[PDB]
Order: sequence, then C-alpha cells, then structure tokens
Amino acid sequence: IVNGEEAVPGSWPWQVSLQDKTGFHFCGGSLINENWVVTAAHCGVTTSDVVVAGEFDQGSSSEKIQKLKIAKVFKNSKYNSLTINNDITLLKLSTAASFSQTVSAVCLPSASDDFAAGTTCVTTGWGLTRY
Amino acid sequence: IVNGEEAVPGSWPWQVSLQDKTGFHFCGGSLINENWVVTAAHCGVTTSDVVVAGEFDQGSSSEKIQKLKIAKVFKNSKYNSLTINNDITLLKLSTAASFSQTVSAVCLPSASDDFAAGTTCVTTGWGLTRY
Amino acid sequence: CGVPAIQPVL
Amino acid sequence: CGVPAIQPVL
Amino acid sequence: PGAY
Amino acid sequence: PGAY
Amino acid sequence: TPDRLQQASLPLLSNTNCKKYWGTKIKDAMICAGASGVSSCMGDSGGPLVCKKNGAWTLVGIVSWGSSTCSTSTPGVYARVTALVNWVQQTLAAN
Amino acid sequence: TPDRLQQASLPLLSNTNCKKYWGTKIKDAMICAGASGVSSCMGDSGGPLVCKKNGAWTLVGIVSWGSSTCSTSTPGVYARVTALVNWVQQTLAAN
Repeated sequence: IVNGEEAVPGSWPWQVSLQDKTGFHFCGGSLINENWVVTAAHCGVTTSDVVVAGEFDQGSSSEKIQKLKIAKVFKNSKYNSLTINNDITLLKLSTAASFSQTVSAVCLPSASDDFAAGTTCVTTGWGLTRY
Repeated sequence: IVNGEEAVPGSWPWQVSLQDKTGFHFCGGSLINENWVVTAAHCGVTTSDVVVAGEFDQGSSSEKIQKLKIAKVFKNSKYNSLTINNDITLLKLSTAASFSQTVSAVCLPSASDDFAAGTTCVTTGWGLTRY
Repeated sequence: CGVPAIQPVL
Repeated sequence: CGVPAIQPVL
Repeated sequence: PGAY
Repeated sequence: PGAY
Repeated sequence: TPDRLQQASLPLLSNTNCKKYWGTKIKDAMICAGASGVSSCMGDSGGPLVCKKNGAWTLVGIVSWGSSTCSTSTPGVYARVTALVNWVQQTLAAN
Repeated sequence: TPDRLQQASLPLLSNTNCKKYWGTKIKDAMICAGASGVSSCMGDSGGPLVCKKNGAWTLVGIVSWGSSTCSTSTPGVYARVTALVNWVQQTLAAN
C-alpha cells in the first residue's frame, strides 16, 4: 500500500500472507473459515506455496504464526486472464487454521449486497509502500 | 501476435495451447519432451487445466489433437511475481504426448549459449492479433 | 466473522 | 528436437 | 495498468 | 507494461 | 515489500466513474476504490478490501490490478465479491 | 484470440538497448525481441521465442510481458531460457 499506515498487530485477523517455499511474500489472502482462503486468481498459487496466518511483522522470529499447507487450488473457471476478470481463487487448506485472537474469518456479502460509491472501506497488505 | 501471419499447419509442432476446463485458450507452452511442457510462471496453470498438443485451428472439430492432463505444476521458486522475473513453469504431463508429424519437441539451449542482438528469431501463438 | 478480537485503529 | 516434420514457411 |  |  | 502489515481507508467508486480512468478494461465483476491519495500496489494482490456492514467487516473486493506505478490519483481495481460469492458458496459446498 | 496459429519473425535486442524502453524493469533472466512492426500480445504468454542454431530450432525465450497495448514499436519481453535451463535440467532429473 502506498501511503497507508501500520496496522495495530492482530487487528485484521483474516489477513494471510501467501509465500513461496523460500518465505518470500508474493500475495495476500483472507481466511473465510478455518479451512479456506480466498485470494486472486492471478496470484498463480500452487500447492508448493504456504499460507501464513497470524503474522504482523514479517521480520520477527518470535511471533506465533501459523504456516499452513495448501491441499487444493480452485481457480474460478470464469477467470479470464486476458481481461483479469473474475479474479478469484479459493485455497483449501490441508491443515485447518486454529482461530484465536489474531486468526479469524472475514464475513462474505450476499449476492444481493449493496456497497455504495463514496463509502469508506479498508484494504490491507504487505505490498509495496513506494514505487 | 499483432501483425503476424498464419503458420503452415503442424509446422511448429512443439507449440501447445494451455486451456481451462471450458476450452478457453489462455497461454501457450512448448513441449520439451513427451512428458513435459515449459510455459510462463505468470500463466498460473493448475492441474484442472489442459494441455492441447497438435492443434492448428482452434475452431475445427476434425483435427486429431491431443488433450493432455497435467500431473504437477513446477513453478521455479526464483519466480518473482512483483518484477515478473524468472518467469518459468514446468508442467509434468500425466499422459505423455504421442510424438508424430505434428507433435514433437523443441530443443533447449546450453547455459553458455549465445544469441546475438540483431538475430532474427520466431515467436508463435494464438494471442491477440489486434489491440 | 468480521469482528476482530483486537480492534483496528483507523 | 527442433526439426519439424512439416517445414515452417517464413 | 499492471497486475498487483 | 501488461503481462501477456 | 514492508515487514509490517499496512492498512489504508479508501472510498468505493462507481463502475461508471471508474470507466473515466480505465475505460472498457472495467468489467462487471470488478469494483474500483481509491484515487484518494492512497493506492494498493505490487504484493497487495489477493488481499482484502473490507467494508463494515451492520458492525461486521465484510469482504467486498479482492486486490486485483491497477496503475503500473501505484499512482495514488488513479483508482485501484478489485475483484467484486458480490459477483463471485455464488461461486464461492458452491465450491465450499461441493468440497 | 485468433482460431489459427500465428507466427512472426522478429529480431533479438540487447538488454542494454532494451533498457532504453523499459528501463530497470529489464532484469538478467529476461531477453527482449521485436520493436520491429510486430508484437506478442495477450494470450501469447508462455509460448516460444525460437532461434535456429546449427539447423535446429532452439528455445531462447518464453513469451512473458510487454506493452499493455501490444505496441509494435516497443520490444516484447521474454523469459531468457539460457538463464533458466539449469533449473529445467535439475527438475527434469529429480522428477
């Protein structure tokens, strides 16, 4: 995020870090339940990548994070890589996340749900802070 | 390819089409042997996608194509999605391609191989012909 | 869901 | 490898 | 327009 | 600079 | 990428107004947000765009794409979750 | 996307000269080609960039990225296969 601010640790508990086997953070995701994570189809997740839940500071060896393995990747078959439309993938965990103060689910909207323009929402992540 | 030309059918026999389960072409790849295909890491291939070998005209029901299933995706762990560097994935086929006039392998270079600027090479594909 | 044990501060 | 049975025409 |  |  | 988790507040835009920036690249399963002095950027993809509805945070967008330079004056594009929730529900149920 | 397979001849550029277009986005495991009146475009990713060496076609590049509008005046970027062949050989051997 460019011009964001540091979050209070553990305050966005559904936020996970998608990392490769070397520990490199490449995308975010959200826990929607103990066994499933929603992320973008263009993230190109494979079952060799790791779901890291509970993390705040990626440079700390003393946080109690949860490194979870991925059982199966479900890329929405309507995802259109050319237009980046329907950019959604679901990840089924082989090891269920253990929900706690810092690890919990985000809510899903109803298909009929209304979020008006002008509404102030929040986005989180470990993406670039400057370009 | 923008401003390319139609190829002679079967003349680039290592070229495969990566399609989703619905038959939608989303990326190309190259057979390097009967059991393996090289493609880009950013293609985001999953084992639910299909390797189609032997195709020329995607609109034809009468071509003898080979639809092959993917056993495992090997995304190079040096691939860096942020910079698009080391953009390579290997696909191991569950069903080996059957090599014929129209289906065969491309050669790999030596790590020490030299391809000078100014050299005329060829690229192939079913990508967009206009933007 | 959607109710963090540790409240975000915006 | 790299030797197609049907020759490309460029 | 790059992917993120 | 878009991916292809 | 930063070591610590970042956050930012940003407003939702209309697809119509989003089109003023992105034109026809803006499809229906997408929602834009931002152009407010903040921007999602490389490495934020796949993470959440949440809106509080009836006191609970709800997933409205999935970080998807946007400016190649993370321009804060251009809106970021998110996968629109209301357009995809049906698919999520079916998958979770069949698996 | 076209139904039939397309092809195009295009010249290799130097990383140095490629940088004149793309700047620092150009890394060592990449090779540019084109800026010749042709361009790779969406849906071509992952396919081959082949050069004939000693009478045999050899994989030199993997279609990777380039202009958002497939501009024919800008070079396309390909994964540089000589920089990655070691990795291919190890994987094939261990699997």
